[PDB]
Amino acid sequence: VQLVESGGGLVQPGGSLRLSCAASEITVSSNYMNWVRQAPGKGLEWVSVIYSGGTTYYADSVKGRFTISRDNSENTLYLQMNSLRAEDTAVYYCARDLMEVGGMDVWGQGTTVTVSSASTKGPSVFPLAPLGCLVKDYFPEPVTVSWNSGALTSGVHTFPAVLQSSGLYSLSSVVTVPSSSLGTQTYICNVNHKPSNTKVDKKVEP
Amino acid sequence: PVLTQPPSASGTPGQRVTISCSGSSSNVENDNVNWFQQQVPGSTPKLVIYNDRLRPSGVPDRFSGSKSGTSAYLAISGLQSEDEADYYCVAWDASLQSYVFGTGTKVTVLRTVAAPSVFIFPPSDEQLKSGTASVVCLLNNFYPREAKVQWKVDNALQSGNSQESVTEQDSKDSTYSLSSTLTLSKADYEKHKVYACEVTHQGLSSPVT
Amino acid sequence: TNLCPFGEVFNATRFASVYAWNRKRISNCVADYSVLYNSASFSTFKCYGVSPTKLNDLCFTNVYADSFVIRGDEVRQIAPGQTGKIADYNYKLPDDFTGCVIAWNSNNLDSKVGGNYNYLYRLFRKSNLKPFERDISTEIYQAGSTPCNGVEGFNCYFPLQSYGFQPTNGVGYQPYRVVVLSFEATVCG
Repeated sequence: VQLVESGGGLVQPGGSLRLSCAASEITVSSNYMNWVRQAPGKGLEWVSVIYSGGTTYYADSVKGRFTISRDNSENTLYLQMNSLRAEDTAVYYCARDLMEVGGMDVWGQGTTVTVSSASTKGPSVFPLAPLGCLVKDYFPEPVTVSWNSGALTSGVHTFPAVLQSSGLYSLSSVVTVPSSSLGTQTYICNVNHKPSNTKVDKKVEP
Repeated sequence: PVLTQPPSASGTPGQRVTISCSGSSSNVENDNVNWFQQQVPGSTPKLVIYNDRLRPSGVPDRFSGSKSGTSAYLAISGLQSEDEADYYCVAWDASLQSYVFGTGTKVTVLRTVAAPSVFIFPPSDEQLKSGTASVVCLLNNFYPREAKVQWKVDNALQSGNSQESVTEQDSKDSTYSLSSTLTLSKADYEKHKVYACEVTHQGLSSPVT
Repeated sequence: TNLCPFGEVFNATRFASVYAWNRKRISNCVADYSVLYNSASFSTFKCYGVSPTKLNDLCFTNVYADSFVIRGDEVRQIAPGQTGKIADYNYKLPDDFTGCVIAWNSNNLDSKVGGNYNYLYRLFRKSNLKPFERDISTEIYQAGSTPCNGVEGFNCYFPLQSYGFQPTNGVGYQPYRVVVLSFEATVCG
């Protein structure tokens, strides 16, 4: 029972973006379904609802600037966003609004939309020798850091980022390694910045 | 348009915290107030209470709710250690066909104390090689969110850079963690002494390396 | 010289849930349609076609009386080109309608303490209803890949749900009895 948000991120003001939520086990054409958003460090805002038989309802803070739809044949719903503004900079969530017989169950993880200028900034991965990596100077957010692909499921400490006042971000993730025979399994970061489309697999060594 | 809901809530372990949520006679009077829990800003919400007072599946009998006209409430009974989160309330309004969320209340449980395990890593080799430097303090689990960590620098205070993070997170081990970074210049690194990081809780610490 | 039994439908002791819009063929009778609106004890009587007085002066093949009960907020949805749960998944008017929608509050008659939970509203139908169409189906709704096979459960909820009609409820959330007069040799005035 899973909904995966899969839209984009960084968009010049007045631009346009298309958001999508792939659905597992919920027939999107039958169950109401509904988009909700969360601005950076703020509350939750209902964006749009679709109904099974159509008849969309939108929030006044978007109206004509936003449109919602269901892919036919495919179990995905969409939010076409156009005439975007900096207010719209937020995190967007797809969700299943079962009106009364349930509620807004089954929320998605969320795609991170950042409406601004100043362009992307690709990170400069640097190794934190015995152990971790230093994701340096990056814009917009998020960064996906995995250690030895999915192998190191545990010991991981993906600490949150900072705001360098110049607008740049920096993040750093570490693992509590068995100091015993640590020199065996070579430890390799796998960082990906989807906006800059920067994928750096950088190895950390003594 | 919002539903009014207090900013803060507090309670000892075991106590019952009762979140408000008040709105118009077209909002929360009917059309079923729904209640939501979100551990962290970007987190995925979780439906605690629905259709005024009913509960879904997988939700503890602890959580509970009631309605009284202009306002309904959320009764977080048996206050657990993890339950400290941001809580929100929703309702449909035919008047302006929409769903109306709440300001959010941050439940804050008040209990035992923990020690910030602190790890510092030096500038990376080839960061230095780019005419740059930067150093990292990575502070791990601590329960009181307080943590002033102005990089002492040397034995002589210097607060040039030393960029520090808010807090939150851990989630697993529902304590709190944080990050602070002091940038240097390439040649400025070879200025002697190794700066240290004034992790100052109620107590204090300073791995200097 | 038979007069139309509009009263038989209008002042009915017992209406019907919206999901089952009862229809009576008003036929071969006399209708001073004006006296119905002259019975201006009605909240909503808007005739999209023409005023009752003018069509009092008129005749049709037959006249169709559609009687049901909805919630006050949703009286708007019993109108041409209206979008809503009642409109889409319960009762839909053609976008070209030439009749009269009549409504009155019934919080007195059809509300009881605790709730007259005996009025029902369809919450799930995979597709919007066509003009003047009725669905009485009670089959369990499939919101998922998994077929229900007739057990209520997750992704397998029951279609028809019920209004909670309590007197202490708000005005827009109160019983409103609605009669839609449709107009298509019989009946004159």
